[PDB]
Amino acid sequence: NIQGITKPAIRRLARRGGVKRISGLIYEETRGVLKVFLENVIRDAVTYTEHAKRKTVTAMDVVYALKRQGRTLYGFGG
Amino acid sequence: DNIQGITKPAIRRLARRGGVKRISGLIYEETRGVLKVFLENVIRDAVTYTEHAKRKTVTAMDVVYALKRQGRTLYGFGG
Amino acid sequence: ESYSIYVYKVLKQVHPDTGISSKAMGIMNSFVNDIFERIAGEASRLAHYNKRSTITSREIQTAVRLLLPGELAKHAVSEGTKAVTKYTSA
Amino acid sequence: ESYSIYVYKVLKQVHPDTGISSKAMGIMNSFVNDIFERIAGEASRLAHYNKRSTITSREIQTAVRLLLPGELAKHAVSEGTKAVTKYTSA
Amino acid sequence: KTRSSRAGLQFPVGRVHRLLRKGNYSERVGAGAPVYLAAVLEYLTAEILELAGNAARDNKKTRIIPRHLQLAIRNDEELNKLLGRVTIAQGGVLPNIQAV
Amino acid sequence: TRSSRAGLQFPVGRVHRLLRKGNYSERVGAGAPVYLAAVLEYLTAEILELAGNAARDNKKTRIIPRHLQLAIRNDEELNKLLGRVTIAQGGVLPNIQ
Amino acid sequence: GWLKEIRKLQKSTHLLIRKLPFSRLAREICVKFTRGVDFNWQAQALLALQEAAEAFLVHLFEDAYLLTLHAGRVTLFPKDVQLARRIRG
Amino acid sequence: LKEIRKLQKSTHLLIRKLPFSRLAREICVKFFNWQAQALLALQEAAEAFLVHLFEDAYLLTLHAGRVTLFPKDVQLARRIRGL
DNA sequence: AACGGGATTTCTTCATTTCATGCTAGACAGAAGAATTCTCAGTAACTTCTTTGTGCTGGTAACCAGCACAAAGAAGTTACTGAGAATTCTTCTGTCTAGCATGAAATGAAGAAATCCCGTT
DNA sequence: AACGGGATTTCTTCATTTCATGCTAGACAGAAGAATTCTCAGTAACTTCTTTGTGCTGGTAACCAGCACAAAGAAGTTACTGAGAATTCTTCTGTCTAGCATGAAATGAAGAAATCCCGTT
Repeated sequence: NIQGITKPAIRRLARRGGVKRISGLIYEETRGVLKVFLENVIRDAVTYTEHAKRKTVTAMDVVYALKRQGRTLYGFGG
Repeated sequence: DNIQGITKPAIRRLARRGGVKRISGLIYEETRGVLKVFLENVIRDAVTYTEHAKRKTVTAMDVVYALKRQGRTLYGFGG
Repeated sequence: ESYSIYVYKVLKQVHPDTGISSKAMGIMNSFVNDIFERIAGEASRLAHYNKRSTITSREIQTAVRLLLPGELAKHAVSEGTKAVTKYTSA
Repeated sequence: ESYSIYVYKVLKQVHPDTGISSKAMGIMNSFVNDIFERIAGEASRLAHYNKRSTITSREIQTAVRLLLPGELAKHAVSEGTKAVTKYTSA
Repeated sequence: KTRSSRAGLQFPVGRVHRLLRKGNYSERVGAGAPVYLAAVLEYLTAEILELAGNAARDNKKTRIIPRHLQLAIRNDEELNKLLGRVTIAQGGVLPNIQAV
Repeated sequence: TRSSRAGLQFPVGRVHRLLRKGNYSERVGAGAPVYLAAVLEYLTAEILELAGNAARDNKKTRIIPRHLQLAIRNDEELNKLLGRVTIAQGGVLPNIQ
Repeated sequence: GWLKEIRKLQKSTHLLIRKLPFSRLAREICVKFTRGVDFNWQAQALLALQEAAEAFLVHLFEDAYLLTLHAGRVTLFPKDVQLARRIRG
Repeated sequence: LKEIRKLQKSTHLLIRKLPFSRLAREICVKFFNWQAQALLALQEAAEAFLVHLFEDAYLLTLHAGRVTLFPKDVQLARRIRGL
């Protein structure tokens, strides 16, 4: 499932940031990382959602959660 | 020029204690450099506080709130 | 509800010949609350350190003073300590 | 008035033999405080987000889950979960 | 008779005031705090839309989209500071590269 | 005391106030300040538990800030929590990469 | 594709990681923190997730590619995208 | 590499006080009276800054292989922290 | 090893909880709205997944070119007290100066489709 | 440059805000005891100094062991597009609870004294 992220995908990213030669393992050092992230981010954003006793996570359910990791996402205020 | 109150031997202690071995040459100014954008940055956010309640006496707590506002909590000074 | 409509009129103020989208509206709208939340906060953290149980126009001032940087700060002051006056005397 | 009368009470509870320097007592209280806040903090905020003016124990619990890491969470919650009932059934 | 046009402001003095008593940031709010604050947000709100609108013109465009707010921010000494850990959506990035 | 019913040691009483006085709300539940008092006690007894083992570990019978600094950086779960903190007079983890 | 494509995407503004493979990905990592349940994800709440996740890998890449160019190289390595994830906190 | 295991084992604030004390009131006078206590807090936090600063910065020196610090480092370091 | 400065302990008056009893409010419990989000089906439409081919990037071992650690015999100037000298936090008082409280009337701001209209196809 | 499907505008309402005054109250400006913050001076005296050298480390090539970008290909995977069901957030309406008030004592606590003792000298 993790292989959901292709090669040029992770690359494009790695490219946007200004990277020339994208090494080997890198491709999995992203599936790896992006995994730690969506984790700490979804577990947070889900606890808030189980508080309001909801079966649907809310846009705001996530944002509040980034706002805990130290990332203030903007464009979504419900 | 009181930015020289910190010295080659002193900067080497912090450098050394930080797991640093063979220090470089200019790291004896770099220090004298950042320590001045830290203290400077921490002073302002901390002076305004003293300047808010009113007085000419900056308490460790005018500071500590400055360090939290900083994103760097400090322990052992409260009340 | 939200600041959207206000974020619009003002937009027209400092820029008439210009428009906006909706996502870029979402951000504005996400911007306002983001600064509100910081100012009223650190101003709330302010009226607290000094036992005062009320937020003055002075709290919000020394509060902005502490949240907005060098040049941004100065102008939010003159738009404030000049918004209290034209509110009081008139 | 500070918690150093309670921090110490717990100190010699777990190591009734050991003492503590008044300088660690500064860390102690500074800490307890830094913790009281962060939890009651994101609780004010949690009762706030889900449109209410009440802070149940239920809040000061999802408030902890969200602040205390790993097993420091799955233990402090059953330390409250346990300390609240024993209260009700006073 | 609006408290906002009385303070010469566009942004709601009224709303903010209330928004200031609910989140319980205190027990009592000045009569000037919720007219000073609301005026600071107007500036900032007009402060970005100022630039973000410009870049829009520099980008040969007369429509504020998320991308324009991105450059308005990342191309201003003050803003970037303020908006440290912020992440604009559909933002994109500054076209900066560097070789060996 | 109320900490008696809850069977704590940390002021269920004090917190309640310190909790309605901070304006964290305008209406405070009755289980809340009781709960927080227990959660505070745990964490505080918690860290001491380590501060004081490594205190007898490091051959010393009195707790100094240094010991608090060690229980911290030596608890996978505590260092995470106490990320943005720094103890007054506490050296560091003797570590040469 | 070097100095030529590493200036097309900066100019771009959209997503880079396909929507659905990611969508699927969130719902699963969602399956853990719930005792093993389903959970509706606001189609809205999903994009948000990514928007940030992206700018997190990008910035986290460039914030590291300055670590590669330090050891005098031009090839990012799993050596770099872990030094910073230890030089941030 | 002698003192390494001497100071790691200690806690005494390395930089003297007085030098520092003026260094502060100076960036202060740019805007009083300082409880002698508060000058420690603006100290303990000060050195605590530098310490974890080189440390975090040396990994930047031991990544390019190097073993000798360089300002080249306390600028890539302070750069990945956003400070 | 040993005694010097920091607790540990025990005592006292003092502020802060606490239980009484209403008094509002706040949570609540199903009944169903109005949402939108899961569900599959089912196609269309790229975008992925190769499989060499190999340019040249990262090494790794050499050499050259210096930069940095090292006591040392000193005296600069940082500690540490001590006693002030007195500048100023802080606590009080008593009365100002003022935001809180309604009870509703009215003006404002959020919403529901519809002609125009700007980047994008 | 020809269009796709968002902004931009009107046009009507349910609320939210502004009103009007009467009040409890947080607040503030004039007194003042005194903790300290600043300092001067000392006898201590630790530290930072200044330096001549050579050791151990960094700066460049050299010559190269493989890695990663470029394709021309092969055909499975992303898009959504609905639409039904419905899986569910969301409201609603006042009983049943539940927590806020206001006090009057009644204790749990902060703050000095003094013996009692750990771990820098």
